[PDB]
Amino acid sequence: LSESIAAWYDDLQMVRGENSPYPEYMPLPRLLGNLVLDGKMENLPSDLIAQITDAALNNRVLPVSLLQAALRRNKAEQKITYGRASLLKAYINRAIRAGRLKNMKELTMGLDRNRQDIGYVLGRLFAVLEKIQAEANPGLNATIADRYFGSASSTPIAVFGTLMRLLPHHLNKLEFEGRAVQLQWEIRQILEHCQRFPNHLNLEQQGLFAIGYYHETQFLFTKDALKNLFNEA
Amino acid sequence: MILHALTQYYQRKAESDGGIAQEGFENKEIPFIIVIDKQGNFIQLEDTRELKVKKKVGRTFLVPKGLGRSGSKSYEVSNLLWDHYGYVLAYAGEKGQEQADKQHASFTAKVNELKQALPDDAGVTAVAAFLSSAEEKSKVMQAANWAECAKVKGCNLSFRLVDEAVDLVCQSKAVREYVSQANQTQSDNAQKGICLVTGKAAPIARLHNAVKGVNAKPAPFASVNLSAFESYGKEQGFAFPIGEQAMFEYTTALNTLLAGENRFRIGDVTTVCWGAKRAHIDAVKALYKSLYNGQYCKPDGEDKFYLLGLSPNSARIVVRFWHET
Amino acid sequence: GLDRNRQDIGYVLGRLFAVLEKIQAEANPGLNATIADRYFGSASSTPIAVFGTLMRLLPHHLNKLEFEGRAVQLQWEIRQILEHCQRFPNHLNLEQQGLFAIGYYHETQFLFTKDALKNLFNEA
Amino acid sequence: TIEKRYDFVFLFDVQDGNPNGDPDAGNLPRIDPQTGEGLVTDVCLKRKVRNFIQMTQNDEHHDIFIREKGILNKTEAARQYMCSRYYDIRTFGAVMTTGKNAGQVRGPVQLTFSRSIDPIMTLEHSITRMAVTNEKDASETGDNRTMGRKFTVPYGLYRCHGFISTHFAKQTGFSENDLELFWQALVNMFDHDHSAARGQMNARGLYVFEHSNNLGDAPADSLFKRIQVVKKDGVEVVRSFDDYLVSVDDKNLEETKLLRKLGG
Amino acid sequence: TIEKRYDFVFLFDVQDGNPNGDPDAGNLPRIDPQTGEGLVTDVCLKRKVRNFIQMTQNDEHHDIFIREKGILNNLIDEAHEQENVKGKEKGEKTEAARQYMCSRYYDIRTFGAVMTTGKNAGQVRGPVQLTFSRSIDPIMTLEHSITRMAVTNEKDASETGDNRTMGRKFTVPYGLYRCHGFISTHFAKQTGFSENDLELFWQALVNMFDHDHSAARGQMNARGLYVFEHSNNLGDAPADSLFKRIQVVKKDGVEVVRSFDDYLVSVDDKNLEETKLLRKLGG
Amino acid sequence: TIEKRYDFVFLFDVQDGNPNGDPDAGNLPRIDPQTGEGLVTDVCLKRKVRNFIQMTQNDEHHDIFIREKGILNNLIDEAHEQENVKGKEKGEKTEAARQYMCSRYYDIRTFGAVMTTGKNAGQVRGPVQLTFSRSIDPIMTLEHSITRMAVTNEKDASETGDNRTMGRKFTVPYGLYRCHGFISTHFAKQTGFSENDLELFWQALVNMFDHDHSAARGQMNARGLYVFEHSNNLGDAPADSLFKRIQVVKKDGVEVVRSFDDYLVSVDDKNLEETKLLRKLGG
Amino acid sequence: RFILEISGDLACFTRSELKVERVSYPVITPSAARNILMAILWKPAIRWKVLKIEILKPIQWTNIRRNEVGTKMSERSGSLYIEDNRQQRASMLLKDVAYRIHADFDMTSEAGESDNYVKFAEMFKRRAKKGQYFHQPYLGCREFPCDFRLLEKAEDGLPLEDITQDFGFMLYDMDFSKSDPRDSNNAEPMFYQCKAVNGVITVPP
DNA sequence: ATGAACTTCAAAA
DNA sequence: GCAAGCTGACCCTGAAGTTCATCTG
Repeated sequence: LSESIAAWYDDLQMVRGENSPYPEYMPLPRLLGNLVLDGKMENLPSDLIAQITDAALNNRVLPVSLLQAALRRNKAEQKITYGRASLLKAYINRAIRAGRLKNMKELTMGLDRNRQDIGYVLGRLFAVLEKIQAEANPGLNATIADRYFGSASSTPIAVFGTLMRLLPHHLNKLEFEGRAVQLQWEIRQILEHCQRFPNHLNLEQQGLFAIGYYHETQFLFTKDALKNLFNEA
Repeated sequence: MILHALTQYYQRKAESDGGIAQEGFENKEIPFIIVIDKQGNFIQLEDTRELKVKKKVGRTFLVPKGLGRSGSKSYEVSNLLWDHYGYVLAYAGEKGQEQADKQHASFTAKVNELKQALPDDAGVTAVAAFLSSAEEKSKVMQAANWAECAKVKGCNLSFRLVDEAVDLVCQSKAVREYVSQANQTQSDNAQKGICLVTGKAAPIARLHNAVKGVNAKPAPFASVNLSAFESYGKEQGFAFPIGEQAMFEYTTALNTLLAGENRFRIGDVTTVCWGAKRAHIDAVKALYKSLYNGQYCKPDGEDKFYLLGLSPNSARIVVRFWHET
Repeated sequence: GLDRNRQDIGYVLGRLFAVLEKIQAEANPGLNATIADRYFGSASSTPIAVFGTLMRLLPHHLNKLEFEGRAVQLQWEIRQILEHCQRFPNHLNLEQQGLFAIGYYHETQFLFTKDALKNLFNEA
Repeated sequence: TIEKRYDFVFLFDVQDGNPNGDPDAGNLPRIDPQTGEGLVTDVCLKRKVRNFIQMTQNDEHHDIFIREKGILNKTEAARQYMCSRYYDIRTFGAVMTTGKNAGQVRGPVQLTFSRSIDPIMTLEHSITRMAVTNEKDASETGDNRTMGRKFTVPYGLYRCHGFISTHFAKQTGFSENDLELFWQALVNMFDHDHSAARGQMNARGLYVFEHSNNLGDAPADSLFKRIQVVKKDGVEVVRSFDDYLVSVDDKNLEETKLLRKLGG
Repeated sequence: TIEKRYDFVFLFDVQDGNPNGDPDAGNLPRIDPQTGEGLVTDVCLKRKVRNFIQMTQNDEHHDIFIREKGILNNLIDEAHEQENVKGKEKGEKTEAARQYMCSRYYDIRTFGAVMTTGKNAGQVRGPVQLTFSRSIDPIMTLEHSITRMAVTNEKDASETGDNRTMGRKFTVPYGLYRCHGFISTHFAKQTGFSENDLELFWQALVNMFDHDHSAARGQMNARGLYVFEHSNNLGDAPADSLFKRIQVVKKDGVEVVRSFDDYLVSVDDKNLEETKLLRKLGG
Repeated sequence: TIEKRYDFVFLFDVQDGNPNGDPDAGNLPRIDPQTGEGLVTDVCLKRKVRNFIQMTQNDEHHDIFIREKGILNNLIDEAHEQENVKGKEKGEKTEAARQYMCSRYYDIRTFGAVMTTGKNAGQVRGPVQLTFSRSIDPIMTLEHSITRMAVTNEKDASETGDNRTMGRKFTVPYGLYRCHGFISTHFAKQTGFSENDLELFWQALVNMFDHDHSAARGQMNARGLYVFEHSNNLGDAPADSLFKRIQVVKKDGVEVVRSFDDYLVSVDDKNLEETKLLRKLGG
Repeated sequence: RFILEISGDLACFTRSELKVERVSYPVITPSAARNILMAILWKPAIRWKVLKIEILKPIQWTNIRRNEVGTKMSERSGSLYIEDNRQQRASMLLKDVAYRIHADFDMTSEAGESDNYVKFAEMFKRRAKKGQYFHQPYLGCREFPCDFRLLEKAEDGLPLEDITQDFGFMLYDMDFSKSDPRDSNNAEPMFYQCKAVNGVITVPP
């Protein structure tokens, strides 16, 4: 029975950037508390917290209500931190582990720069844009994530059509040109896999969007990583 | 195998000696404990709380099994030695008079019949004369820490005699035999079989016991009431042919599992877990040690047995987890 | 991940804008902002208000470059990219507006490499 | 009294709103945890039929008994009387305690938890209200605003399978008039029972198979596999009924069976 | 009371601004993440109708309840101080209080609220039930942001000079939403919805966006209102067909939509002449 | 207070310069990415009206709040030191402070702000509500950049005296934007918006761009102001029709626009003089 | 031996121990299969009994809670009012389940003059082959369908191949011996099965 | 005499 | 200039003993 716990916690590991107050293994109550609105009192105890851990502790396919509530909370909090990223992959990686989903494959704990899926590369692009906005202005009031995450994790053209014109000015506002060049290099390397911007993203692709977003975000929070990758340009 | 596996697990944990109920007892959390001497005389109002961040209702003690009150004329139940705060001193901060005095009358009648049915003990006589003295019960309210048991409701009160200071009035080797016989001879003269989880005889356990820990109130696990909850007109309780020697066991197992180290809720649902010991799972119950270390390994000793992730509501217990793997 | 035969107008428009941005970046090292840092905000919406000026300015950038062979390669790439442009539309659709950025970043990633443009031109 | 077997496949849809939420998980529409397809309990269909009957009758021998407070406020002889003086009893049955078979009036009608075809997308719209309720900790002296929570689906096409016999109709009284009333309900009962949470929801199909004999002449599995309601070619996500392809298979039931298209 | 059943389809357009902003995504318009089509909840239209009725009426038997200075418990305690004090049996006192609240408060018959607080008094369903709105052509998101030279609270943003907090205020380039609404008969008989109340409700519908406006919502008005009336409590035709009659499609050449000329509207009323009547109010 | 409803359409033209800037685009004009049409937010017009009123009035009962050196908490603490100290019940003290702020500060009745900081005091909606602006003909972007021989901080310059930081200042070749604004009645009664305040607001509207100017915004003025006045709180006609009456189209032969002669304006005021009046101020 | 294919999309075999919170058995209840066989064809001269049950689809729990009632139905109270009789009663449904039952039948006490074994045999055979039935079978509850089909040997695979898990004392069949016709007062004697091979093998009393 | 409404039980993480 | 205040929800619906009122008895 411990094999289910092992197969649940080996994938539970995420990227986790530097100086992050989140532990390596997120507490399961605190891990599922990211699906609630605020406090752990008024949630959804049935197809969610009353079945997620059921499918977890038995190596079973996670419910789709998990993905639904995770997308709802990503639309609510407008940012997915260490709580839903370590839980959205639980549905897709387990579905591919048993064979039931579509053509996508499993996931890892790091930032995979391949995959060639139409939803993961969009999340990577969105996280790159978010970090570009963060580096352009150290302080503000609400990130472009807090402004777009409502529907950007689903509609590529509907928001990125009015968003890809913002990172040029963001890189212009950067006081260091090398940082802008490295951000351009990484966004080009990412979008090289994106074949085209579809009309929407399927339910099986929005989770990949959020996972790639969290991956690229916590990867760009590293002390030295983007420069090391840009050294081989 | 809802209560069958639970009964098998209780038959494993009971014969292991690790603080568990038996025959007709239950591990209840008694807040303030009243200590007296040999003949009434209230001499101490001790409290054994201060545990977690919230002042719980004292430590756990093996008291007689609760008969299950919750009703209009609830004083007609009259438990053995442990009950409410209106059954000892006839006090009522929000319950009111009349309704609380009859509770004290029923409780003193119960202790008097227990004394006349079991004399020569130096234990039941003290609690029997304490309620028929009419001079120490009023002194109980004028104790040292009595102003604290009134701000918190649901304060259970127990009795502890002198020359012990470790065993309650319902712990000496005397009333234990009476309680064991109550669930062996008195609680066995009813409807015949057949049982539901053991397949043997056993009387039909009418009015199932209440499980404390899931909800704020002692919420019964499986209990049929109202009217439409009947199969063939069994009328409250007889719908499930469950025996006493199994219903009591599963209720006490859920009570012990809802107050120990295995009691932890992920969110509006208490997902208690256990093992077969042939427990030492250290997997599902190890979700709250200190700072979440790495105890997951592979020693080829993964015990079987499922886990019951039940949730409260109003006063019933809803089952949602069912997976042997 | 690039397809020269995409048969989409937004894709080739974005790739042309990308080659123009590469031209601007290679025109001089010391630069605070390229042409894409102000023109991409409106080229994705109204490309006629950007691409005309960019093409009219391209001769000056080619004159102030550093190697004529690179300029010939880049202008040949521009030709083979915009050959699919049948007509400059009045307004760009949002799907085409997204394909614009897709092709732009694809072409920038293809150009910013090592030996790829010359290798592709070898078969011509 | 009817003497024929009826098998009706009822295709209905929810455009904007909650088709059938979950009381155990707030109010999210019932979906499948594995395949993801949406679900709608037949008890909601039964309650909507009851409400439509209460709206269209309001007379003797056609009541519902199993009603609500906010909407409408020897042995076999009494059982037959109770069956005759109500419509739901002749339709869905009764649980008369003073009965014979353990107090159980079965009934010919037997519906089915209508399962959606494609996995729907539960949209959780956490709205708000500019007015508080009881004096709670969230009702400050400055502003009285509370946050809400609604559930909807862009489109959910559910398919129920109902059966109607004749032996129980001869015992209760489900004659041809009650059958026609039940058909008129099924073809138009969502339009009479609307609300804010449920939103928009209608019926798009009701294919009925009537058998010649009083027991049948074809299995129900083949009848369910005949009416094929799938998704079109160049359609990934669905928004209305124009994206579903429904095809009947009347090329093998022309023996001793009648087909009726009361819905579409 | 009314005897006829009513099913109305309301097509209303917005030129600039956010019709129904989602509290979740800060201020993002409620747009379908899988098709890009805009969605407007019915609660916004109901609140606009409430505000219009409160602004126009201001008299007895035409209540709406006040804004944020209103407490439901206080209103219930005020309603429970007439003839149904205590001597009416709580099982029948709930029904009496429900009837009194439906008769005295017009908002309850229009769009009923909750009646279960400190003192329960039943529940009202209401025959008038509105549904969510949906746009045919998938609208686009602009994500327009703005700034502010003033500072709210003295937080960490209070610099030595520039005290700016930015800001977000979304808008829609164009959106023609389509809403559906139903009015029965039995609920109107139980609550007391008569013909004058029906005319007032139609007036509030046709004058909804013509009064209530703001800055974030921008310019919003109406386009059309097609009502089908059944002369009985029975439905001789499904409402889906009536909803599919008013077909609003996009332009033949233009892919996007900007005005009423882009949205081609077609009405096929060559079958609804049996026991049903068709009426037009918005256009 | 006022007893009539007002709906005004303001057409204002810009010859050169950026009317409203984009926060996340350095300085790009707010132009529709899907149609190329320019959009001007209402906050810019509201702040221009505020600046005009602050420049013209400078007296009591005509406040606007200062710029840069103003703190909302300080102003709230100053407003909470009159008769509504502490003996007014917080539930009613909020309403009293709201009424006092509406009566003493004219900016609150013009364009209200926020009142929830360290000490809450309610919230003001305000009857005057302006919407976003939109241009009919799709404007073009020039992307005009400039340079500067001076250096800000000694870190971004060159290794010698050649100090240069470049710069960007966008401009529009021509843009005739159309804005919509609404003024109700009940909110004016709750706040205190009278007829003199209405005349002052109309004067500020017609003298908006005639005073406040800068370098990045360039030359901006007005063209026309068509106001519809309803003699009651009821709307006998939808505002969409009145907005579609003032039709501003492009030239018959010229594809672009550069002056007022290119924008052909047509006013069809035939069926709208029932209970409504039409007024013209800008032209 | 009569082989039947009892399939369905959902199943809720309500256990007797937890009725206020409905819980489905991991497999099909023998009493449920007997009631299915009776609803297909039954007569007071033929006693239906299940012999062998083979599972064809694995367990698939889905948490579904309904707003049920707890009040009976009588002739005195002319209404019900579900506002005061609401019960949040859960029911873990079994999504996508299919079973095959190999059963037979014997005679009763009131066999009469028409108690031919071959007659009822061929009648049940033609009913299963042509989809005829007296009452629509229920898979746990009458809220679920039963698209039955006649088979001969094995026409569907089975995942339960190795030794899975036990189920405890399950509800075999009620004791109708101590009751007159039209049951009203009877107990629920539960019994064991075998182990955890391919399915559950019912043991006759 | 037994189905539906009334009243007491603990004070949730 | 990483936001301001603003929540993130109403109320119940339980088990069992004690009353209310209309069915054949």
